[PDB]
Amino acid sequence: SSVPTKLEVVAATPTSLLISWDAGYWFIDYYRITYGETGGNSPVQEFTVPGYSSTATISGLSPGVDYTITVYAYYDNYGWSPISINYRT
Amino acid sequence: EYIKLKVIGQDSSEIHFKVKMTTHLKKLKESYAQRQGVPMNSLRFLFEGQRIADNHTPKELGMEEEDVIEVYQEQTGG
Repeated sequence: SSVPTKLEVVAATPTSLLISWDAGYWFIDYYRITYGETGGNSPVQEFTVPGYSSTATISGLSPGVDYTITVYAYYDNYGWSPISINYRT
Repeated sequence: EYIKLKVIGQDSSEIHFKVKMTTHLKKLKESYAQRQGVPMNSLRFLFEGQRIADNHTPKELGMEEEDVIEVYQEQTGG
């Protein structure tokens, strides 16, 4: 199904969060992380993280707002189906 | 089309790759060497007896979904 799996928020504050995920055995070149207010107007914010990482900080959030967070994994021009979760600060 | 290959060191190390059938195996090898912290010259990668070249493709090699590449530490100069 999706790579990575077990995408979860492992710590948070009113304006930030720490997500973590699990690639299992897969070698990954990098991940693309997007995030935006669930049912908001804005385009998503986006950033990339190295393939060896399984953790990332998202900050500059606002208190009490729900975010849809999506992680995409890539290896040598293959992209797996992404995994998403929602989390309210 | 892409297949899953399992790369297994004597180590019992195990890394899975999603490789295009027509893509040179160089990136798989170098990725595995990098993740191991070991130089490329000190690895022998084998599929069914055959040492895998950087320029081999899974297609040239008859590889299929879930095939195993074995990796051994290679000593040179003997």
